[PDB]
Amino acid sequence: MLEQPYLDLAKKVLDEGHFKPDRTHTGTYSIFGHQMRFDLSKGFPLLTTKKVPFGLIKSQLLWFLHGDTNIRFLLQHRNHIWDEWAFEKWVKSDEYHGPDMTDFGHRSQKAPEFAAVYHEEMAKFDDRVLHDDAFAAKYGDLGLVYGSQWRAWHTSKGDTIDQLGDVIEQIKTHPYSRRLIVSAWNPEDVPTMALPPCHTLYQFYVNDGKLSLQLYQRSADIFLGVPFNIASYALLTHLVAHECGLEVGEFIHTFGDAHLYVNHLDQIKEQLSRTPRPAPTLQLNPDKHDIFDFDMKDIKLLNYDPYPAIKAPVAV
Amino acid sequence: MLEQPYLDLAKKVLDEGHFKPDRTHTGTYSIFGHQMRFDLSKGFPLLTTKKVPFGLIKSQLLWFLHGDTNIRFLLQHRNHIWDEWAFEKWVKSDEYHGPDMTDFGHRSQKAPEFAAVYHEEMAKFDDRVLHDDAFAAKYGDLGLVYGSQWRAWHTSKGDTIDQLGDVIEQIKTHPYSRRLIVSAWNPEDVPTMALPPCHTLYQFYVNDGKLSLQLYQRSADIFLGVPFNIASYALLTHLVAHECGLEVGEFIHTFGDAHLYVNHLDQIKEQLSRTPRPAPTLQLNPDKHDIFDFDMKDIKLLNYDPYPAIKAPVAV
Ligand SMILES: O=c1ccn([C@H]2C[C@H](O)[C@@H](COP(=O)(O)O)O2)c(=O)[nH]1
Ligand SMILES: O=c1ccn([C@H]2C[C@H](O)[C@@H](COP(=O)(O)O)O2)c(=O)[nH]1
Repeated sequence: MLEQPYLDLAKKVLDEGHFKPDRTHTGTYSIFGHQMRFDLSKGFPLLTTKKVPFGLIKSQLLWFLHGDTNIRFLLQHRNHIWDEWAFEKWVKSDEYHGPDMTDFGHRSQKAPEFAAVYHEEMAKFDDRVLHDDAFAAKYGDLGLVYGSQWRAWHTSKGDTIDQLGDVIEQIKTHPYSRRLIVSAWNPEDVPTMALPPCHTLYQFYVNDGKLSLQLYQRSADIFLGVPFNIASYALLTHLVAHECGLEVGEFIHTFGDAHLYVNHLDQIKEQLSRTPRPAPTLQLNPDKHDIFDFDMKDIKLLNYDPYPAIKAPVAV
Repeated sequence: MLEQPYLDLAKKVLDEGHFKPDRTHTGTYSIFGHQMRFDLSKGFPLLTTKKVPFGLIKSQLLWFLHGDTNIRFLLQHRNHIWDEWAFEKWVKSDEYHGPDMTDFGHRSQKAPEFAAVYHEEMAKFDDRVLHDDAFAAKYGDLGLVYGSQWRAWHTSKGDTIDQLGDVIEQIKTHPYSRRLIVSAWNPEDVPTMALPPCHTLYQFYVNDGKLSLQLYQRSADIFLGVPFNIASYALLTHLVAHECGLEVGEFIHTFGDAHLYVNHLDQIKEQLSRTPRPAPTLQLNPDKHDIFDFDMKDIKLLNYDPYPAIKAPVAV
C-alpha cells in the first residue's frame, strides 16, 4: 500500500530504536541508515493515516522553486512554517525594542503569560513583513535556506549558480547520467548556521522513460517531519518530470539518523492502528510547462480522504 | 556472513537490472537506490570470494587522509590507481612532445602496436613523477580529488577548510550529532571536472558507544569498484574510531545508480558460486593515535584467505 513504507519505519524505530541523548534533552529513539521506496505510479504519498495539509507543502515548495529566501511569500499564503527562523533575528535585533523574548522555543511552551506576549509579537512581525517593503528585506530575507542552495549557490570568485536549473536541463539533454545531483550542503557555510539543511542531497535517475529521485536526509523526526518531507520531494519528482516530459517512477528516501522524540510515542502508537486508505492522485496543470512559473492552482490533489490529524509537542 | 550483502547486490542487479545506455556504450544493468549494512564488529569486509589487494586500498586511503593530491605518494608504493588521470594531462600538454596518444582509454584496449607505446610512455611519466621534484609538482599534482575535498575545501573569500579534521573533533566533543557529514560534492567545481566524485557524502553517528558510517555513492561498478570501495570506508570507519577511542559499529553503503557493465556478467556469475569464507580481522597499531600520521605498518590485516582473483575489462 503506498504509505506502508512509512508505517514500517515508525514501527521499526519503536521496536529497535535505542535511546539517544539530543539537541534538547527530549530524547529520541533513532536508527542510523534506512531506505524506503515509493512507486509513484500508484498514487500520491500523502499520508492517509493523519490529516496532512497539502497546502503548506506545495507553497513551501513553490517558494523553494522560485529561488526564494523570503518569508513574505509564505506569509502571503499563510504558510507559517519558517516565521520562527525569521522572527528570531528580529527579536534578537537593535531596532526591536520590546520584551526580553530570549529564546521562546520552550519558554513559550510551558509558560502562558509569555506564550501570549510572543504570539502577538510574532503576529506584530508577520504584519510587518507583509506590509513594510523595507523591513521585509532585511528581516524577512532569511539568508541561506533551500531556495538559495538549490537555485543560487554562491561561488568562489563572484557569481551564483542555479544548480537546479542546470540539473533539469542535463535531464533534458543527458538522461542516463549518473551525475545528476543537487546539493544543499555548503561546507563553508555549515559551522556557523542555523539548521544546516536536513535534506542534504538529492539525485535523479532516468531509466526506460521514467524519472526517479532519491533523498539523503541526515536527520529526521518520524512524526512531524517525515510525512511532510515525503510529499515535498514526491511533489518535486512529479513537477520536474512534467517539465522533462517523462513518466513518473520512484521516490527513494534514505535516512541517516531517523528518529522519534519521546513525547510522541503515544501518538504514533495511535496512528499505527489506523488502516491506511487509498492514496490521492495528483493532476498537474496541462499547459504550463516551465515549473518555475508554477503557482498553487497549477497543482490540485484529488481523493485525499484522510483520517483526522494528530496533535504533538514540536521541537525545542 | 559478512560479504553476503555484496553478493546479494550482484545477484539482485542481474536479476532485475534494466539495460541502461552509458558513458561509453558498454551498457550496464543498474538499479537506482540500494542500502547494504556491514556489522563491522564481526570482521573486516574484504571480499573473500575474489582476491583483493588490501595494499592498494590502505595506501589509497592514507593518501586521502594526508590531504593529498599527489601522484607521487602513490607511485612511491606502486599504487597506480590514478596514474591515468595524471598521465592524461601530461600527454595532452605542450612540454609533451611525443606520440599522438589521443585518448588511449580503449585505443590501447584493442590495438597492441599502441597498447605498448602508451605503456612505456606512461612508465616514462611515472619515473618522471618520482624523480623530478619540479615536474611532479605541475603534472603529478592532480588538482581536486578526495584528499583535497575532505581536508582543504576551498572557500569563497580566501581560505581552505579541513572538513574532516573538523568532523573528527565534533565526534570527540559532540558525539550525538546528527550534523556530522563530510562532503566531496563541490557544486562550482562540478560542471567542468574529470570524475565528479562517486563517493559524494559520508556521515558518522555515535550511539551507546560505537561509531558508524554511511556512504552515499551516486554511481558504482558492482564488479570492480564496490569491493574496493567497501574496504576503503570500512577502513576509514575503523581509523576514525580508534582516533575517537570508540568501538566499531556498522558501515552502511547507500547507492544511487549501482551497476554491472555487460562484459562482466560472466565473471560475477562465476564468483557467485564461490562459498564465502571467514572474514579477516584488522588490528590497528596500539600506540599511534592521531590517524593522520598513519602509515602502512600501523595497519596489518589477518587471515585474509581469499579465493583467487578474477580478471575483467575495465572502464572506457
Ligand atoms: O524537514 C524536516 C526538518 C527537520 N526535521 C527534524 C530533524 C530533527 O528532528 C530536527 C533537526 O535537528 P538537527 O538534525 O539539525 O540537529 O528537525 C525533520 O525531520 N524533517
Ligand atoms: O570508487 C569507485 C569509482 C568509480 N566507480 C565507477 C562508477 C561508474 O561505473 C564509473 C563512473 O562514471 P560516472 O559515474 O562518473 O558517469 O566508475 C565505482 O564503482 N567505484
